[PDB]
Amino acid sequence: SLQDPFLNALRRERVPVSIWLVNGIKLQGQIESFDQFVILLKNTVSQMVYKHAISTVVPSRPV
Amino acid sequence: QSLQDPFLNALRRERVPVSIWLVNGIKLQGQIESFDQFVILLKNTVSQMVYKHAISTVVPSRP
Amino acid sequence: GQSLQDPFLNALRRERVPVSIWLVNGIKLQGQIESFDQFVILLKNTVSQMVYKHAISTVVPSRPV
Amino acid sequence: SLQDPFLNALRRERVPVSIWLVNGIKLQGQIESFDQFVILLKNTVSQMVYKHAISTVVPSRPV
Amino acid sequence: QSLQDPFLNALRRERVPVSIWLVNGIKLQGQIESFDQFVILLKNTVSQMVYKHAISTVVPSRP
Amino acid sequence: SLQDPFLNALRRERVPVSIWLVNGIKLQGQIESFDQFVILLKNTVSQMVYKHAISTVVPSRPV
Repeated sequence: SLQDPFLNALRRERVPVSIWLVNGIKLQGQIESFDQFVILLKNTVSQMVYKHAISTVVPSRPV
Repeated sequence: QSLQDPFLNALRRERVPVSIWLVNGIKLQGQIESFDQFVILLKNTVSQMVYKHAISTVVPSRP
Repeated sequence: GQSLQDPFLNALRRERVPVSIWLVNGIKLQGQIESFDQFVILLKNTVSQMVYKHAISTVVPSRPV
Repeated sequence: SLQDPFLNALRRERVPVSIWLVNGIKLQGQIESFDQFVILLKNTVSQMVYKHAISTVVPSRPV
Repeated sequence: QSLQDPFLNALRRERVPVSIWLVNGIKLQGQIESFDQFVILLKNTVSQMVYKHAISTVVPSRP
Repeated sequence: SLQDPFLNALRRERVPVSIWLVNGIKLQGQIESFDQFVILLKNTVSQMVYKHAISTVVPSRPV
């Protein structure tokens, strides 16, 4: 798995990401947590995003 | 299972109202009655069955 | 895993409750649940049509069961 | 499996069906053949349809 | 297995031009070079990898 | 099976790719790495792309 170190680094370092969804909508926030199926995106509000609904995870700055 | 399950369980036991957004953009509302590997039973006017595969985000109305 | 789908659909079926089945594309199907398996739901209306679970967003009863 | 007898009888009896796609498009034709993942829709032209792209299979007449 | 494989193989061996419609409505064109459980390699000006999960229909330019 | 040699060939040769998403948005960059579920695409930043959201991976130069 490359997924787990990619997300885990962005979570340890508290990097602001943009999570684009498969319908077009972008979301922005810090990655509070994740597991095999979902990512907890902690923003103004902490929301759970299903990976199946995600197209790409983009760090706002080069880490 | 180690983020998704306790997130959805905390919501279910505390009976917190949630916004469940589908991938097609619609926003369902209500309280989580129960959930398994595939579906979430969401209760409001009736108990409706929502397939996880059709959900983008789950948004708790309080932390 | 199965625990919940089968009892939920069976309750509607046995009680012949009219359901709205919403598709992920926003189209809404209507009718009675005639049967189901792991992947499909047969929805009886003017005809018995086969609906793929993968294309279903929500199953919504018409009356509070 | 309920799927196999449903499709098999529409094929044996050569019933014209109106398959539906998860994007909106409807296809019409007879079911020439199928397996676990695809259905062969025989029309003016034969085309293989992936089930994952199908929402519903609707017979044009009550069989 | 038994419909999808020999269909995509007869297309590959006979080098028949096909139309691969995606679920988003785009029509890719070209010849099947190879395929496994998940992807189809479609050759035209280059060889592009098309994920089956994103395909609605495969339409051969001849029977 | 075919994915790996395809992506590895693009990666090793550092061939720029267009990755089309199922929503029709096109991403661009180099392939850094990939696992069973994701492709790390390096452009201005290293972004993680979910395979489930990809329709087609397209090279810019014929291999």
